[PDB]
Parts: sequence; C-alpha cells; structure tokens
Amino acid sequence: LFIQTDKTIYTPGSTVLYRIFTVNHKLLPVGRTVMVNIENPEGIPVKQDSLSSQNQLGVLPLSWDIPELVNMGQWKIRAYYENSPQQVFSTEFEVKEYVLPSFEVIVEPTEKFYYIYNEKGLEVTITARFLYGKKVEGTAFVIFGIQDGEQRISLPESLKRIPIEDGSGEVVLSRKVLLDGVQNPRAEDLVGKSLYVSATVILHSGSDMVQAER
Amino acid sequence: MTEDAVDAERLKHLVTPSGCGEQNMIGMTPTVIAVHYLDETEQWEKFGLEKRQGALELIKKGYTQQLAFRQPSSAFAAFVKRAPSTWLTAYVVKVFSLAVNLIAIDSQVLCGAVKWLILEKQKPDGVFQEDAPVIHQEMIGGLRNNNEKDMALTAFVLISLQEAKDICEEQVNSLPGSITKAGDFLEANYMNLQRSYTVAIAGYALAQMGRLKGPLLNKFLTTAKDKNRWEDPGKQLYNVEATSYALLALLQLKDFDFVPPVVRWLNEQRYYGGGYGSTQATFMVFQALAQYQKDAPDHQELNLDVSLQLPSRSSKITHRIHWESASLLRSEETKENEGFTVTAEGKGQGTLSVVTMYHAKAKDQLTCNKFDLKVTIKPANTMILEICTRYRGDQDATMSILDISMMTGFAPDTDDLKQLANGVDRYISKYELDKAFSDRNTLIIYLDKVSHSEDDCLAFKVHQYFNVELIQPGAVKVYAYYNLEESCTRFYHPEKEDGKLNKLCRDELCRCAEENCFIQKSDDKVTLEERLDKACEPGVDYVYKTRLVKVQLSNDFDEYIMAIEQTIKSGSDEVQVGQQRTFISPIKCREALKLEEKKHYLMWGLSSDFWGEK
Repeated sequence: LFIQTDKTIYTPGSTVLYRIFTVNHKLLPVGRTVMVNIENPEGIPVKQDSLSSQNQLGVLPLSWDIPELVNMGQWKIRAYYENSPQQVFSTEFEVKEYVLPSFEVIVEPTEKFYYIYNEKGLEVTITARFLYGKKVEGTAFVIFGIQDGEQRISLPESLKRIPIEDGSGEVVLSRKVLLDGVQNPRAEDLVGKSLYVSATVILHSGSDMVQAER
Repeated sequence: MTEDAVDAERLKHLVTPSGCGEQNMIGMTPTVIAVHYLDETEQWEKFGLEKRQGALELIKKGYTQQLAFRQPSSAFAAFVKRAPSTWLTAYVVKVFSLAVNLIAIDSQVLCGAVKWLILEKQKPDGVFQEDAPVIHQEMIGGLRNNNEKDMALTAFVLISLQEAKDICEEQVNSLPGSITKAGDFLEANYMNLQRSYTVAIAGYALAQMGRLKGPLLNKFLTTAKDKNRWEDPGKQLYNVEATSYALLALLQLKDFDFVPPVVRWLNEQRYYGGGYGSTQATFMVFQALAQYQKDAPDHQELNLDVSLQLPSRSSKITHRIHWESASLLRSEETKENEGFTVTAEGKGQGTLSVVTMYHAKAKDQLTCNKFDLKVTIKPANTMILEICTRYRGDQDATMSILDISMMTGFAPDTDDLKQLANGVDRYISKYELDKAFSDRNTLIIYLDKVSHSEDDCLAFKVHQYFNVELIQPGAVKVYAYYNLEESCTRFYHPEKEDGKLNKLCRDELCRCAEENCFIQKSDDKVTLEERLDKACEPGVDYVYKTRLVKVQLSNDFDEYIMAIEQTIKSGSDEVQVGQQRTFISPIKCREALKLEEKKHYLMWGLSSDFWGEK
C-alpha cells in the first residue's frame, strides 16, 4: 500500500486529501479491502474507515478535514490490508502554523565531508533564489555545530553574517574555531561526529525570513 | 499465570511398529501420544519438520495392521485365535479416539466394538469383567496389582467408553445406561478405595459423567500430599499416572486453584518417558500435557460492553471491548461540556480517560517578552528618532535585528546613517545604504550585541518631503535571529503617544472612530436655511430633539444623559420618547466642546452612529 498525500504540511482547519494505492507482490492492481487509521502526534487513532478496491483500479481517493483544536507535530496515517493486519504501511504529514515562504535557500558545501587535517576549514556556499526563478539580495546568518548521537551542540564563535549579492555567499569555519568550540583538544578523537549548517536568510526588504538546514 | 510446556528437545527417543497386537500397541502409543503432544504445543518448528511425515507413515502402518488384526466381532486381542481381551479392546478404542484427528479411523468399527463389549462383556451390576488378562501385563500400570483392581478396570473402561460416547452416540443408545450404572457402582463403594491411583481413576470416571459433588471433593483435596500429587508406596510410575488422572479431573472440573502446583510438580519431576513398564504412565502424562494446551488456564475474560449517557440524549452510544480489541482505542468527540453517565458491564477490566481542550484567558502574558524596546520621536523638517533596547535575560544577547519601518513620506537623513554604519556593533547593508534618498521608507539595522544590563541605544534624524496629512504610524521590531515567534513591536507617531489609533472600546467590543468630533462652526453662516436644506442629504438618517440632563465621565470616553423629546425624522429605532439616553463620545471631544445640561440641542447622523447592543 503506497500512500500518497498531496502536500507535506497542513495547517489546522485545512482538509487532507490522500490516496491509497493497492498493488500485489508483482506490482499489479488488486481488489482487496483496506483499513486506515489516522493517528495523533501521541498515537491515538482519530478516524477509522474501511474501503474496497474492487472496480476502482487500485486507487482509493479519500479525505479528512483537520479539526481546529489539534495537537501539532508529526501525524501518521497507517493503512493495512484486512486479511493481514500485522503488516502496516504508513506515511507522515506535519501539522504546523505556517505561511508559505517566498524563496528557497540551498546550502551545499564544496565537498560533502570535512578533512580533519585540512588547515583551511569547512567551505560552505549559501545560495538563495526566488521561487519563480530570480536572484535574491539579502543578508544571511549561518552557524555550525557538532552533531554526535542525538545531542546537538552549537559553536558560539561561529555565527557569521555574510551578505549575499547576486544570490550567493560563502563563509568558512576555521579549524581553530572547530577545535576550540569542542572541549576535546584531540582533533583525531573528533572523527565520526557530524557537522551541521543552519542558515537563516533575510531580504533587504526585511519582509520575509526563511531557514534552511543541511 | 501459566506454566511453560516441555521443549521436547530430549523427546527424540519416542519406535517403529512391529510384533503382534500387544507389541504394535507398545510401538504406537508413545509415538502417537508424542505427535499429539507436539501438535497441541505447536513446537514442530524446532523438533524437526521432516520427522512428522515418517511418524504419520509408521502410525498409519500400525493402524492398518491392527485393522487387519480386528476380530469379526469388532474385537481386539493379542491373537485372533486367542479370546478377546476387554482391556485390549478398551485401549484400542482409546487409541482410535485419539487418532481420528490425525488418521482416518472407521467409526463403524468403534460402534461394533462398543456393541460387542456392551452385549456380553459386562455384568448387570455395572462391573466390567476381564475375560482374558494380557500375556504381558508388566506395562499395564496399576492394574497389575490385584487390590481394588476391579474398580480400576471399571473406571478405565468407563472413561474409554465415555470419551468415545459422542463418536457412537447415534449407533448405540444403551451406552448412557451402562455409563450411569458404572458410575453408580463406582460411587457406591468409593469409601473402600485406598490406593491413590484407584481413587484418582474412580474420581475421573465419576467426574466425566457429572456426579462429583459433596464430600467427594473435600476427600480428594484432603488426599493430596504436599498439595501437588497423589502418591502411593511402590513404583513412582503409579504416582505419576495418578497425578495425571487427577489433573485431568481438575481440568474437567475447571478448578484453577490446584492446576499450577500439579503442573509445577510434573515439570520439576522431569519425566521424559521411555523405560520398561511405563507405557500407561507416559501415555497419560503426555495426553495430560497436550490437553493442558489449547485450554491453557489464563485470564482472558475481556467482554466489556460500555454505554454512554450523552447529555444531549440524542441516542445511546455503546461499544464493546473484547480480547481481540484489548488494544482498540475508540475516541469520542463532544462539542458540549456536561455531565454524562458511563455504564460498564461484562467481565474484565477497562480504563476511562477524559480530556478537555480550550482557550484560557492570558494570565498577564505580554507579547514583548525577554526584550525591552522604548521607541521615541521628538522634534529637533527634522525629527530625532532614538530607539532604546535591552535584553531581559540573565546573559548577554546574541546577534539581533533592529528593524525600522518609516511612516508615510518620511526618510532617514543620509548623513547620520554613514557614521551609524561606520560605528561599532551596528552594521547596515551596503545595498540599503547606497540607494537611500526619497526611495527608502524601510531601513534594517543589524546589532552585534544587545546589552542585558544597560541601555545602549542609537539616534538618527528623519526628514519630511511629501507633506501629506493623516500620517500612517511607523513601526520598530526587534528579534534575535534564531527565532521569529519571540519578538517585540513598538509604533512611533509624532503626535499620538504610541500611535495606537483612536479605539473606543467597551468591555471587549472594540471599534475605531477616526474622524473629527464636530464641525468647528463660528456661526459665520447665520442662514440656517442652507443647513436645513443640506441636512436632507442621503448621508443623514435621523434627527432628534435632545436635552442634556446629567454629565458623566469615564476612562477614555464621556457619557451624557440625554432626554429625548421627539423623533423628528425616523431613526431606525424605537421612538421611546421621554426616557433617559446615553451618548458615548471620545475623551478628546471634551476639549472641542462641552455640552451643557438643561439645554436643547439639535443633532443629525447616520446608521453607524448607533453603536452598541440593544
């Protein structure tokens, strides 16, 4: 069961439109009965339904209107065939307070890694283009941190404002900052841990702000 | 609340059929009971999937051999020439009744054997008589001993008949009468029984038909040694089989207060079967273990049916919770908060939780948290604007964005912005700096740090060039870069203290009245005819005769006690006439003119002038 939701983020008071494809092991349409349960962020079902794929060619369009007073965070939609209730397929859609942004921010480092003995430091390029294909002028804040396991620690001496002209700016994290931010002076013992770049961009109009994290 | 069964790892030693009828029984009984136990416990995944087919083949071969060995009178014996043995026939009946599930057995053979036994093998008193003892009686269990042997044989044959009673219930109608006679005979002389094996078998025979009541249960319970088993002096195999029949009797009676100790004693006994003269005990113990499974004593008793008495009383909402729905969470949504009655019925236990969600009034929670903005403007067209910030936290602030959004037709003085950008810890984007001029009504200032102990703040001049009245109040907004939901906002207006616009609000129904109080008429046009003619415009709705009675003040407005005399021209309201009326006016309107009590006034207005609720 391959569940497809039109959007990937919904606001409360907005309807959810999703489909439930029904295919067999050989990837062909099949006529079977499905069950669907839509879970809260905590994991308590809110809606239950039963449908048949017979004479529907393996597509079951459905709907749900999100209640106004609901919890935030990830929601889940779990669907499973009626004959085999112990195998369950799922997708996640997020309910959040948002207004659509105006431009996408892309941060791609020059190399998809950081050599530990490199004396030049991490080389990250921040680029910002409007949604419909025009370049952005603004100021971008960035920050770096060390992500080990599940705990994220940021580098206080690393946040920088690098103004972007013609929609591209470049900042470098000098290895001295990386070594001094962490409490282990042994550079070799730092291996394995992953950096993470959090870039915040604001236009010179100051009307819109967007965050992008790599 | 259950005991794990044997893993059957060491039960591999459980023999091809061979020999005569007795030897074939010796061969089949352990293998048949072992495969039945494995089927019941569903442990074939580890014992070896392949061996079951060989077991079935060998047991089928033995069954076919014994079908060939069946006497024409449906009798089973060691030899066809030898006289049939009642015990052998009963054992064959039991084996067939056990193996009908695994292999095909002719029910006609069983019915014929039952009829043959009933016809001449029993006394009218209900005593089962053995006409030919088996040649090899060393493996018949407790029946070898002659003390109370007749009662033991009676109980064994009665159990064999009753377990096959349903199979030949239609063919044989005299079986229930013989069963009742045997039970009466067994219960007549129960007190004479002394051996634990004989007592157990007699009690099982009595319980399988339904006369185990009264002091018999007390005697059986008091007969227990250490409350785990019924033992007798001699071979321990007799004790094992006696405990087996005891636990079958308990399971038939469904007495859960004694099964766990018995099964624990059996488990710690570690009887793997085999040996010499242990066929009956092994068969009984493995049949006991198999019957324990698929009827495991546990606490599955969840059949709750819960109904809700909704306050709306539209209908009755009920739902049922079963074992298959023990993890089924049903959510009920109600839009009304009122007491409702819940009824819980059925065996089992359930959980109820109710949660309500709503909006709570703010407990003096302010929008500008953890910042302190104090935006001021003052005349020096020049205006010196100075924005003073602070951080309410315990530490020095991170990088913050001091945003500015100018009014209508006001621009920053480009001379000051140069040294502001040049200064320390205040950076203004080059793009915003180079354009400037009349084109910019929006300036953004980045702060390196915001002091959390003192107030370091800036001040630069803004000019005017468009000269338009009715200026829009500006804005100032600060926020640390790491988030946007936590910020602050202040509005600066040259004349209004905070530029919040005039908003006459009562209780919580706010509305704005951005207009003049009245016309500043100096009575220059004494010709009231023109005013009367102009008053007939569509923008005029009601004209009233009013006389002020009392004058009162309030927080941000002043109220006057009107005395209506007559409604000159409609009003889209009740005329009333002669009752006190209240007029709500802005507090600024007192300066423009103050109404005098006990004076006649003329006023005309439109529909929106009547504000409030009737």
